Amino acid sequence: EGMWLMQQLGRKYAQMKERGLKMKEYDLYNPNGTSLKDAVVLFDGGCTGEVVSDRGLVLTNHHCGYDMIQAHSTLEHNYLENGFWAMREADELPNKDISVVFIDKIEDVTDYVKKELKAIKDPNSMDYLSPKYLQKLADKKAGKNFSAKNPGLSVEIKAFYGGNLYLMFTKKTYTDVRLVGAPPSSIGKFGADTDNWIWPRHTGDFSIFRIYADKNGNPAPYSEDNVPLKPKRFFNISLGGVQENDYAMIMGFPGTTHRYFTASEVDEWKSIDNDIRIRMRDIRQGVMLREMLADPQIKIMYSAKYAASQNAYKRAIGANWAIKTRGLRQNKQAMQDRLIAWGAKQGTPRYEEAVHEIDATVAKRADLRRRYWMIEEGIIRGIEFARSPIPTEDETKALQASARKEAIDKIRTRYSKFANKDYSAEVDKKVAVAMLTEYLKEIPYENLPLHLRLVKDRFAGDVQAYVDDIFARSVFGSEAQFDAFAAVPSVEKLAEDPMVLFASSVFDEYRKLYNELRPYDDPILRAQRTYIAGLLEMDGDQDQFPDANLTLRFTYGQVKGYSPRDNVYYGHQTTLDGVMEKEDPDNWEFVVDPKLKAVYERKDFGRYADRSGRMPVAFCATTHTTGGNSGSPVMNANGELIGLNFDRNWEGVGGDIQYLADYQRSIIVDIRYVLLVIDKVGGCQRLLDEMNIVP
Amino acid sequence: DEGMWLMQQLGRKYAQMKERGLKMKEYDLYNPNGTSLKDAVVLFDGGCTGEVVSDRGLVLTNHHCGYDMIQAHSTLEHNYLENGFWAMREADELPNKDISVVFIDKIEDVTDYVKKELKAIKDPNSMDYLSPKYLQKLADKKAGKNFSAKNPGLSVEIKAFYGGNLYLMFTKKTYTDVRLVGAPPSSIGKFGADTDNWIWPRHTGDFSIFRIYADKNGNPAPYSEDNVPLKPKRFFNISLGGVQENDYAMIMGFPGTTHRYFTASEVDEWKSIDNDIRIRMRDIRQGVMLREMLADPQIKIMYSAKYAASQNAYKRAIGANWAIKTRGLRQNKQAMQDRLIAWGAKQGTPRYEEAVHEIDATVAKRADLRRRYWMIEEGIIRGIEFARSPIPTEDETKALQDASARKEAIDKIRTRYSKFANKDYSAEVDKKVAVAMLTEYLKEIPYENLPLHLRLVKDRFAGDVQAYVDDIFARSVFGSEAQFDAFAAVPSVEKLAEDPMVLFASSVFDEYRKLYNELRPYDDPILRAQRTYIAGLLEMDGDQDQFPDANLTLRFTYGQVKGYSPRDNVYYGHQTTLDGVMEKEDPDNWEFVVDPKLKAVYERKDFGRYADRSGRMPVAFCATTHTTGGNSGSPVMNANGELIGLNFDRNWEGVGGDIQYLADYQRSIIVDIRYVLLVIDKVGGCQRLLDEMNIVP
Ligand SMILES: CC1(S(=O)(=O)N2CCC=C(F)C2)CC1
Ligand SMILES: CC1(S(=O)(=O)N2CCC=C(F)C2)CC1
Ligand SMILES: [Cl-]
Ligand SMILES: [Cl-]
Ligand SMILES: [Cl-]
Repeated sequence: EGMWLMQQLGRKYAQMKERGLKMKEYDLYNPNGTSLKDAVVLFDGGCTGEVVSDRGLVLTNHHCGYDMIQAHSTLEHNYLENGFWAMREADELPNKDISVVFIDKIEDVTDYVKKELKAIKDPNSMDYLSPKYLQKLADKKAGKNFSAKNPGLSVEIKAFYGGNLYLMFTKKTYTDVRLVGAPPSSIGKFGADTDNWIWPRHTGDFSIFRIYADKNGNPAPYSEDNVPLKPKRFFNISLGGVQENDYAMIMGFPGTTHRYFTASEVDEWKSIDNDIRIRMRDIRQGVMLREMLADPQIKIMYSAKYAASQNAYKRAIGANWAIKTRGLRQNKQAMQDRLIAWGAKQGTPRYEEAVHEIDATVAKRADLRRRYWMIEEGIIRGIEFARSPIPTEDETKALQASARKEAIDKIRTRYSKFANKDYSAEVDKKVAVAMLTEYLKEIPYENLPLHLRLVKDRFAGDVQAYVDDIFARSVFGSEAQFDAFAAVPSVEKLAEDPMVLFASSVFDEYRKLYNELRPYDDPILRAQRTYIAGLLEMDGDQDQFPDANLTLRFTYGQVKGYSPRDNVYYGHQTTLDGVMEKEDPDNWEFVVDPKLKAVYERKDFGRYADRSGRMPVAFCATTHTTGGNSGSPVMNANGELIGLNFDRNWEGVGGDIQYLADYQRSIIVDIRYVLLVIDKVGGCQRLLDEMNIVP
Repeated sequence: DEGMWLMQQLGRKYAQMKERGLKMKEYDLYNPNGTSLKDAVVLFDGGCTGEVVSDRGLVLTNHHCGYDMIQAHSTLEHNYLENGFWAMREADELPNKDISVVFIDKIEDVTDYVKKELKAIKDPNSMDYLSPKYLQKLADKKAGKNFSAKNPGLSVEIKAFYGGNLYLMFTKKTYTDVRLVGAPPSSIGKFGADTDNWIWPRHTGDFSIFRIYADKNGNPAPYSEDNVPLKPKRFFNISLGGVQENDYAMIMGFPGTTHRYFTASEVDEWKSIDNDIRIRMRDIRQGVMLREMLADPQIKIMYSAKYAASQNAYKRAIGANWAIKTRGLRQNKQAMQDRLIAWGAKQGTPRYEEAVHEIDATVAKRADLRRRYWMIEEGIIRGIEFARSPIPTEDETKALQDASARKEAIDKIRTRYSKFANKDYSAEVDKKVAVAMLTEYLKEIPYENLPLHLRLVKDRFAGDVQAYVDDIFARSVFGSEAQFDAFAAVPSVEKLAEDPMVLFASSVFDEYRKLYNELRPYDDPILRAQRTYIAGLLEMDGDQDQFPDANLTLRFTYGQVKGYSPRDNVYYGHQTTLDGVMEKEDPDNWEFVVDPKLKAVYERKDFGRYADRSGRMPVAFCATTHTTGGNSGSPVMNANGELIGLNFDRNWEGVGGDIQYLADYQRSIIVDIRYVLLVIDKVGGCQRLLDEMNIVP
């Protein structure tokens, strides 16, 4: 059920041992010595990775190394669709703007931070959560010249439990991380968008990198003279596999959770955040689908935007299903009622007062938050011409010297980015007409962005006429209209431009709403400090984990399937047979790599097939993961790598508020399938040879 | 494979059924010379199956089986289709016009009789051995002089089995006063609606209740206010013990058609002509309908039923093609014929290999014609609504070219025009469907093979299908109401003879009939060769593990209550529960609305004796029994012959089961009798129905 601090391993070890953990406590996490924790990395600031060899070889997800695979892909060498397999270390490709972070040391600095905070004076100061304040405290504790005296190292203090616990992290950052291997996109992204958040899953979501360092193993930026890093710890790869009920554990960097949400925050998340996103994205996607189906060129241009909009749309449907069916609201209400009853018995009213504060803040910001999500989903992300060019003060105070020509070239560059190869003005007019019709129905005249008042005032409520007029009269309505403006540019024309007035107007309202809503975050945050303090003083930091905050956590559970609906069971493991079942050569998402199809046909599975002779692909577990856990190592009872976490099922997206024991599963790619692809698809024996594989 | 057996075959199957869990005595299930459970099975309304469940002629069948009767008694005041119907006294049970219930009184093997009569051969190619007229003349000869008058209510029928190698005479008792007694609301009776059609897991309460009425002596009689409920020879006991995984289950019913003795060439043809054309043309048709229904809520109202009707056989063809592709249907037919050919060679009898060769040669020879037939049938005859636009008859045309019969001909044409262009017909949607359907048709069928009017696309319109379709509506008398009324005011035969829509409709129907008439002669050689082929198969392996094709006659099937794995890592269990209904609830979707009385029963856990050991309320179960169309409403029996459910469907992974049964995929979808009795009790409040049934603990 939790994403536990490394400090909490001692207090959990007995339960983990009872659940099947066989390895020694300090072999997994040692606060003053080398442990498995030392083989886990924060890959590129978002994902998780793991060192799997004495030469700094790193495994992470395909979707984690995707941008690096794309940056090295050309028409001649398409590594994104064909995969990449460096046959020698010298062929491994460097990547600009990449990093891996090791968590060298972690220390509890709560009493230190709390004593330093006593000098605040203002009781409403948000410095207790300030990265700038906490960094000044971190520097004070580590030393004046710490990073110079210890090169490659850095320190960081973070708040936990709403400001009730502080930890200082000593981090080692490496920035020369080279691409080593990757399967074709047909394996690394088999499900593509259709199987996103879906279990059963048949995706071989992996990519291989290598950490490079100076001659002494110290961090260094890219240099042709850099040598592979020899790390203090790396994972052994297990080929024993997984069985139903086997103990499994994960270490990674989960980003965010909302485990201490009040019932009023769950109602708000449902009725504002989720309902608006679901409603507006359904209108948007519905118009895009009609147009993509009727024009193959519109399908080419809008496919990525349609898919990108569907991602959080699906997430919201999954989250709303949990709120409706799993009693998320009720369990938060039972949590706060229990604390309020305990606080009454103790004579301490501050907990009930803190919950009341959160409820009152949520109730007070309701109309503003609704208006914010309405403009964000409806216009800011719903209508493409909302992001059309807005002339800067420097650009207008240049049009009215040959600085007119420089201003027009800056505006033209922005206009070409807006109206690009994938932009259709006709599709955008249709999307805007349906999105604005819904927006104008939900937001009243007095609350409208100033230009949208023209729908009622100038166009007699004709949204189609208003949108037609924007394009017919705007200098950004067509290339010919822009070139006619660029030939005779007047600031007066730009000041009255219907598209510029629309774009400026909707961005004014969006910022006015954001700035009005920001002050409401602080009272909730301060009240959460008292609320979480109350929950911990009552039931303890034992069965209630601190919210995820992009810091190193461990989670444990078992390899186990689940029943999604009545009379249906999804088992714990997928096989290569499921990939072949899903094959569709006329659907880009489900095309099967010919080399992999041949391996399956010839049953050339080597030492990677299971006891039944079937080739495993992926498995699922009752571990508690969220975003940030992509690429996380999955370990055996002995701490051996059995897979890489790459997703979680949709029935568990509400797991960031309330973990769902009977539905929530981590979707992991089986390490045996990883090695099978490296071996039989990539032919990269050198990678297999440098890993320590156990029978 | 795992058959639909003749009642005659129960004797030689009994030992296997007993070993599979059957506990009842052989003759208690079927006895040719006495009362048996077979006597409680009926052919409900000529298509479905039913079963007598009380000593007062109460009958259970499916909701989709009694649907037309429930609809005929429904008005905007007493809507029985939407709210259900529960007659609180026998006098309140509603009579139904044109309904029937057929009992199978006796069944007799008349093979030697028919085969001896057939020896009086005028031609060895005579198809009389399969002729309903010929076999009826033989049936009447055996039964006697005016049998129907001497034995009222009774009738006799001879049917061919095993391709003409076995004949059975059936003595049938027909009752035509069958009254509606009870029915759940449509929200239960068709819970899945079209979404869950052919789907397992399934949560549908597919049942309806009727009653057989007869004269004072229990003899068949048409509706009369003086008719009294039938006291039957035999009725089923209802079991409340339920079902468990692996339990023995059996069904009796009237499966309609199977193709178990198809050659590999017939499976290839079924796939590449029948199924591929139906899939291709229906996808074009449905695609255009969907775009129009989504853009106009009034077009959704008008085209919803046509869209759903087209999707039905479309989905079935997708499921059938999946089995051909994944379950080795072709290969198993090839292995069947290769094995017979090898055995025939060893015996010195070449007639079996010659018979298979005949079938293959006929299939290869009719390929282009059959492709052209399915192309015009799926593409135009079904695909385009103005293909069924009015065509003036020879006598209608004649009446227009000097009497008061001109106004009679115009009123007949107007009546047909109003039926074509009705409240659900949109000329704009039809022009769009026709433009896409004809574009595909013209791409597949060459100029020399086109219906004569479709040649105008190339000749007169320079290949512009949109212009050709636009011209048909712009110039036709049936293109709009105003165009028709202008014709009706000044009707000339010359105008009708040149009408572009009339010429299109006539032209496509000419080609459709020319193709049908050319293809008909090819059925006979295949049929005659199948007589030799099935004779060989039976002489080689026996009528023991190869059942005769279904032909709308009484059959039994047995298996077990068992689920299956549809795909990797997914298991569908053997039983659905009331929780699955509540999980599927969607108040803003007519298909998944949950009846308020039922939702509260679930909330209250008011399940009585109808819940399982764990306290869960069962809804439906599935079994490895071999069923097909005609088996809707079939009784499902226990090891003891007690009613445990009613068959109402089969899963799509098993639609290829009519050619080859699929042990690991094919399941009969049955509504649990405990859920039937729960709905009668807690939703209908009809205690009198529960009281007249014999329910066992
Ligand atoms: C809309 C759904 S989905 O498309 O299955 N979806 C999958 C991806 C993520 C989710 F959260 C949900 C039925 C719930
Ligand atoms: C995509 C499919 S289907 O075509 O909707 N299916 C529906 C039920 C009847 C069938 F025969 C097939 C599931 C296979
Ligand atoms: Cl290291
Ligand atoms: Cl012979
Ligand atoms: Cl099978």
